[PDB]
Amino acid sequence: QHEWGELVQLDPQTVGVIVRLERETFQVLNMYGKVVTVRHQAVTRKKDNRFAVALDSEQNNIHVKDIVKVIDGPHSGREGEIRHLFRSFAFLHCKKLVENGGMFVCKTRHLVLAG
Repeated sequence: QHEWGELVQLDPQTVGVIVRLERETFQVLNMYGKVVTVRHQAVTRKKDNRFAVALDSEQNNIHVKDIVKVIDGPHSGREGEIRHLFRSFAFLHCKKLVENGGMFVCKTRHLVLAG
């Protein structure tokens, strides 16, 4: 069952989130922006820390829980909601897509706060 929105580290430099949970296995999204079924052991558990904060080179404050615009990348060109933040990559959520949970990561370097 696990929980939705849980982030998992697939590798020492790759991160993914859970978009579709299943009893036979859990569907996690690869930081590359892909969805692949995985097992509890094939994934890890990490609690988000409110202190986890990042500063945008444009003098902008970014938080794991905030709204930012995405202009870099093929899906960029729209605004998303910052749900999970990891290193220079943050997991954004998009209600437009529900089949894959509308979860995708972007480079905070190109992410700009709308407000």
